[PDB]
Amino acid sequence: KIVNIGAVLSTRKHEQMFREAVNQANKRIQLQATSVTHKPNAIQMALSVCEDLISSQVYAILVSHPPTPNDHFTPTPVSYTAGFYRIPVLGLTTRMSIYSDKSIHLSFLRTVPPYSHQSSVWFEMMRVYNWNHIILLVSDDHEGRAAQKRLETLLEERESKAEKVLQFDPGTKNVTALLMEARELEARVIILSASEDDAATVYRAAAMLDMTGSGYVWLVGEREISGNALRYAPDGIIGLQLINGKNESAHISDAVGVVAQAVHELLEKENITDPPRGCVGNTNIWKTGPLFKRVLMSSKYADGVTGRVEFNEDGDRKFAQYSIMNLQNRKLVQVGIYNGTHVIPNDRKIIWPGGETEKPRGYQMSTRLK
Amino acid sequence: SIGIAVILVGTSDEVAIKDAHEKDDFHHLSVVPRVELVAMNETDPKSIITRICDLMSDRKIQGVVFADDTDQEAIAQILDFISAQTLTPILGIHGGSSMIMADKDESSMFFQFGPSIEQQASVMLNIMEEYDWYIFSIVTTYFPGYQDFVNKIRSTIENSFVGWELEEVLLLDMSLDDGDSKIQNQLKKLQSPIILLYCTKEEATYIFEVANSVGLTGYGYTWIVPSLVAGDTDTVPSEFPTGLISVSYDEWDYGLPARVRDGIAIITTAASDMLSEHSFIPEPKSSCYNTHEKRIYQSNMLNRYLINVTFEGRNLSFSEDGYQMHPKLVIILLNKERKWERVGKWKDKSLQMKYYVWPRMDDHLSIVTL
Amino acid sequence: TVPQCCYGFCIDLLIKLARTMQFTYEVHLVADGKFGTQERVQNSNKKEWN
Repeated sequence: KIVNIGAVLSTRKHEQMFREAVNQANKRIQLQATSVTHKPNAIQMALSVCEDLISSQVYAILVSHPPTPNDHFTPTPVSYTAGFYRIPVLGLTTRMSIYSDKSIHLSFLRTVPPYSHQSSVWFEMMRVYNWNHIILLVSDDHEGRAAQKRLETLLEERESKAEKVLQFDPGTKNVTALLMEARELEARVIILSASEDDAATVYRAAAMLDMTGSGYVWLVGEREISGNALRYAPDGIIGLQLINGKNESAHISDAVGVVAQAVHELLEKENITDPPRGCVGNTNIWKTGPLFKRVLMSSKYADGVTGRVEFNEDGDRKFAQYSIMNLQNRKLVQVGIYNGTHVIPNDRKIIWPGGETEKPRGYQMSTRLK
Repeated sequence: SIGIAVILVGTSDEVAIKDAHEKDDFHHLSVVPRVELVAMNETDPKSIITRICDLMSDRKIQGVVFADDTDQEAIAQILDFISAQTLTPILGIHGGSSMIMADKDESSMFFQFGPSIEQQASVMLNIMEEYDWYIFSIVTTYFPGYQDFVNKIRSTIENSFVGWELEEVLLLDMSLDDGDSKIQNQLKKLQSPIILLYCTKEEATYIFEVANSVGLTGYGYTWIVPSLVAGDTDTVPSEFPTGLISVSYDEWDYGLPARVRDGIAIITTAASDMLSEHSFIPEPKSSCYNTHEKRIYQSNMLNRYLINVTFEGRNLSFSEDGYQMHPKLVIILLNKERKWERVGKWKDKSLQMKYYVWPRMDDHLSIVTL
Repeated sequence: TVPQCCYGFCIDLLIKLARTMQFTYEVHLVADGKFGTQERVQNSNKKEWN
């Protein structure tokens, strides 16, 4: 038989790479390729996706991030237009946690973990550095609430509540009254979770209240390091960086390897019906897609060019690799590698804020009660 | 001259709607609304997108009211997508455009005519407590709104002096393969004479097809379902058990001679009151393409006033999530001959049934005392 | 709030603990004047004490 698979990217070199990848996979049944660029709006994207689905009648659609830095509102129309017929769609370079809800986004899977999953690295760091007093500081958004809930669940798993969780609305230019409360506490470890444009205001305010000297430990994520945050950033900040997520091409080759393993098991079942090419004609739900995406997420891939590929029961990646960076003299250096479940530092030395070289206790016992 | 469009789908009395459209008299305010009736089919979502684009681009259409007659649920999501991508407020009136919505967008302007889940739950609880039904059970599937239903029921049954009895809460999944055996096994644990349900039409038909094999649906078991389970009183899947209690929206004596008029009156007064005090009116370039910069003018005041409207001695104020907040509910029952017979009405938290005692459809005795 | 004077069975007991454990204290009165119970807040899924 013959069954073609489509996708949507915005690069000529990426289109040529996808063509080369499908030609190489042909040597591993018959499948073709289909791609289309991005539109400067949403309804144009939706109508183009419908037209391309009618012209090819594909059974799977791949989508990556546009050259836009946010890469949040772009994959939104494709998800609805595709899931209207209940066809699996795989995300490549998306990090927002909105697509992590099975209710609003029914048919959607991830190849890279979202921003809400960089909470187990912090948990392992706290477990290996015996840190039990932390101060959480998240924003008033959906990503902040998701990360807060994940961290609270991870902490409650061992029956250990955080000291105090503080929040601030986005677009704020004065958080002085907020930081004045976090300085009258017991903990000295500050966990931050905000955006690159908002984190710059926190760093500019912490440097005025003498909260960036010795004895303090700053733990942030990946979005708080890059961007214009490096201009206003004290030393000793321990950031995070993803292993191969930033580059598009490594995944495209690995994506076609796992989806093709499901097509071999797709045509090996009874009552199989190809999705209709009537993007304009029909309004029914194709029988394929509930059983297709069921075994697709459970398709255990052996090994690819970017590591093992697994999927939890949420349409997300699993067993990611993170590089524990560190800022010293306006230059980031690699200190450790998160091996999926554990942390192993290399022979490089760790520098802490203030200028000293010693692991702070992250606690200051007070002798005045209420 | 504010341009208001009217869209109809399927078979309907177009001449009656056209005759009844000229029934509102708003000469007390400068509105002079323009009406343009247009009919179309149910080809596909992309057809609806092209239609709304053409209508918005034809002649200065500042508002659209949508009606339908099918049982499709994704039409509401498509309308929400369109109203999020475009700053033109649209309203859901009848058909598939009335079915419930999980969550709108932050900048979306889309309002439906119909009750929420909490209101239907309260109505069903009143129905239960009026006929002395204190023992019940809850079974539902995965749907965007089951958690609100369960939380609303539990919060209501925890702060009352009367004696409730809740047990055997189920969260079965019908989207899995080969799980029918496990479903039929769990389902046999139900023993209460009152069973609540929260599913879709096909899901409810499948659940009843599985349940009648066990046999707890014949004589001593009553089933109550929300409004989306029935959907269309004209059609019956013939598998619904006899004696199915359902709370639906009023559609018998309140068809579509007045709903369009009420919607037009609402938008028109809103545009008038936003023009009188603020001395301004949002009238941008009426197009759908290249609307990324069309949001230069803030339209949150119109959105803030669209939830407060009264006319012809009636309260049409909407809510935060976008429901009527004051609907007129009715109660239907499936008798021997497969139809729906109206039993009672509900309005302003005041339930008025028609039967003083529920007809049981022997170990049922009478007892006299002194 | 206005300053007041406190003394009794539970006041001279805190002084003995403050001398043995060597800490400083700052006693104040509860605002609402209740002992504490768990209630419902604005008919929400969460519960709090008072």
